[PDB]
Amino acid sequence: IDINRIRVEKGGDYQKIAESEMARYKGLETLEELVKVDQKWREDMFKLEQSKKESVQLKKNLPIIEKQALETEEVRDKLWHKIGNVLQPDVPISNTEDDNLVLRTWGEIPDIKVDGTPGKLHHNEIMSRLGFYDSVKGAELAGHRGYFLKDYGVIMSMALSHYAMGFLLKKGYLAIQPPYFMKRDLMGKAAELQDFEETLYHIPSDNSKGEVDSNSLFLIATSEQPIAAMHHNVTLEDKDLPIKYAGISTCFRKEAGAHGKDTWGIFRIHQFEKVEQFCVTLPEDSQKIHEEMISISEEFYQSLELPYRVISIVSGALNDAASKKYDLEAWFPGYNSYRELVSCSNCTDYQSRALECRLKHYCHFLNGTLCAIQRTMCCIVENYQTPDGLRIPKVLQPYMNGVEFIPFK
Ligand SMILES: Nc1ncnc2c1ncn2[C@@H]1O[C@H](COS(=O)(=O)NC(=O)[C@@H](N)CO)[C@@H](O)[C@H]1O
Ligand SMILES: [Mg+2]
Repeated sequence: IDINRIRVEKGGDYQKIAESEMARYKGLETLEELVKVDQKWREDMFKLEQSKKESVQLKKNLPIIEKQALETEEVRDKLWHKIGNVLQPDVPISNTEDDNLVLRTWGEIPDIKVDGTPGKLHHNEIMSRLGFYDSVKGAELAGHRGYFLKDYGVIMSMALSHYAMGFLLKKGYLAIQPPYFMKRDLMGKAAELQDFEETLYHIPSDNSKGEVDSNSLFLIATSEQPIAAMHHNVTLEDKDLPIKYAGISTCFRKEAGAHGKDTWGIFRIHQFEKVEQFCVTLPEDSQKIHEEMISISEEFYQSLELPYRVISIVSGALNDAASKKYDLEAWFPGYNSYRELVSCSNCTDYQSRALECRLKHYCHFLNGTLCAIQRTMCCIVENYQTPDGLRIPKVLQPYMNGVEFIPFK
């Protein structure tokens, strides 16, 4: 009796998905269909268990049950990807970003009142007056948002990368530079569906008529994607992990949904560098490591003396993989606001189950920005500006051969 009535256990999982999907403001539409296909998959699986282990020529009904079950097994698995990860209980339940929960704030806001004068400028106005970047000729060669890095733009970019990578290595992180493009089947298991339409550049195979074949390549939007897919069909023991990765790479993003938004300077671009945190933990250690990864990012920007605030993103705005995401918004005197510099998410076993990173039980994947070089430079520039030039943060001065100040060209 209770054996068949164990459907309470299966119905209890559908309840947790329903509560999370409602908090994501997804309307529980894809969920109601997944419940029906799951039963029909259980109906087809029970028929496929017709072992026939003992003059019946039923050997023709066996291929009919196998292929028909796979036709519904792929339809059922295609829906389990559209369902978002179950949110954690302390996630703000709201559909607008104006309800993002501010957790803590560090640093006093500077006295710069951006008005277009040399004493208070926007990041693009300072960097263009310092010969940092070239967007006129960069857009001529690569289209909108294209740019060159020049002079101390390259020097500060290299200095900030060394200080960022060294920051994680001193905390026991493992340095890693991944491939900058991935194949279709691997990228599909690491990136959301919206990433393909909005973000990922597509390099199709020759003579494929531009279609997405199995040999299609996609440039990485972050080192999170190749480092996550790096654990494909990998089993790890409790003695092997936790693993902390210090990823560094260039990032390619189409920004197709950010049309017209932030097009001056190098705040939002198609190509940028980023030093990344990626951690593989036990399910028990996931929440403890998530708070560690965000405090490491807090510590990094405290040493840059950039005021910031750490907020928790609302439920209706999260990606499908995040069970909870923390954002570090640093102070930009130009925009007179806090602007996003670091995202730190606890994805639990969303991608690891897709990638079959077994421990059925799976590992928990977490990712977090440490420093997006190009955008952090925009924040450094707006805070360390003077009417006579740019000041260099003390932590970066050793990496720049000792320079303390840069005058306007
Ligand atoms: N188009 C862009 N141009 C410049 N910097 C960007 C761009 N897109 C994102 N960034 C920077 O990169 C950070 C991380 O981007 S994210 O997609 O939000 N998060 C990730 O990629 C995670 N893997 C954590 O790093 C952002 O907070 C921002 O500082
Ligand atoms: Mg983000």
